[PDB]
Amino acid sequence: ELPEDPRWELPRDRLVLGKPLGEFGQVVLAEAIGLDKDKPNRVTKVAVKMLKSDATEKDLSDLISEMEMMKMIGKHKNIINLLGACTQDGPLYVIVEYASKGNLREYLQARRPPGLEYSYNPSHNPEEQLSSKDLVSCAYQVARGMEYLASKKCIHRDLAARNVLVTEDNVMKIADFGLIDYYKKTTNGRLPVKWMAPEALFDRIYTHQSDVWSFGVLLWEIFTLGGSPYPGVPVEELFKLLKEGHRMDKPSNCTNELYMMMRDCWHAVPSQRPTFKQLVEDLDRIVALTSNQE
Ligand SMILES: CCN(CC)CCCNc1ncc2cc(-c3cc(OC)cc(OC)c3)c(NC(=O)NC(C)(C)C)nc2n1
Repeated sequence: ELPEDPRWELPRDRLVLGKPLGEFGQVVLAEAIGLDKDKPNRVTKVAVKMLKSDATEKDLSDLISEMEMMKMIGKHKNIINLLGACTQDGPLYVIVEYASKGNLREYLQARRPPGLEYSYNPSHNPEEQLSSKDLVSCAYQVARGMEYLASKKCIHRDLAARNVLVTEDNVMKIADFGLIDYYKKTTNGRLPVKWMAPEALFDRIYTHQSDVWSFGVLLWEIFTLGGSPYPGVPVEELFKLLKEGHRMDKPSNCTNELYMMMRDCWHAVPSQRPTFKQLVEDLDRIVALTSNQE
């Protein structure tokens, strides 16, 4: 059984379980009644993490460890925050903030410019549009979340648009910050090794500097509007591209300044990469000078 932490405990009758969000344990959408003591009468839409039917002892241990890690890291606007937990007299439920617009990759792709007669999906026409200032603002918010996590001594190890969630208010929130098959693909069929720093991939050295490399790939994802890094590149060819010092091309509609930022994040020497603190400062300055007119 689990011990009661009254800092986070929410009674079971206060959580109304809803539709599944996905399946790593399962996550469902829910409504929490009286999450805050003012008001005990207000419902808040939340995401709830719980274990699947065939859950092992280590699966439960990992869920507990992730919840424990979130309590220790504390609160920030640009991370998925812990809101509560149902630990007593039933299955463990970990309650976190809800991001109604899904992950950053989905959010960017759904807001791509309309489809033309040469496009894969010519019928694509979103009722939602992103200016150049909006894309730099996304990168600023993610850098801010990462700067906070780094100040808390947290190394993400899988920073990518898939692990950034977007709220109803377009706030970027870093996800899965408190959690190794190189050939294993994601839910969307992409290879996570494509976000890894060379020293993380070849020497298994994970630092804030290796997360900055990943953030460089995340920036390329923002400016390609959810583009796929190295499409058609298998793991062994990726390794060779990295050993050769190859770097991804400059996306179109991306300033020389922002491509230089990407390239700086991808410095071969980890110590020479900008820190998250420098990236937040450079991004804050760039946001203010970036046109929202297109
Ligand atoms: C239905 C609308 N749709 C829009 C396209 C989808 C909206 C999806 N929103 C949404 N919000 C908040 C969520 C929070 C966590 C979440 C993040 C955490 O980080 C710290 C920790 C956590 O537990 C401890 C849960 C989460 N983790 C998942 O593993 N999820 C799947 C299985 C879908 C990949 N998934 C969320 N998903």
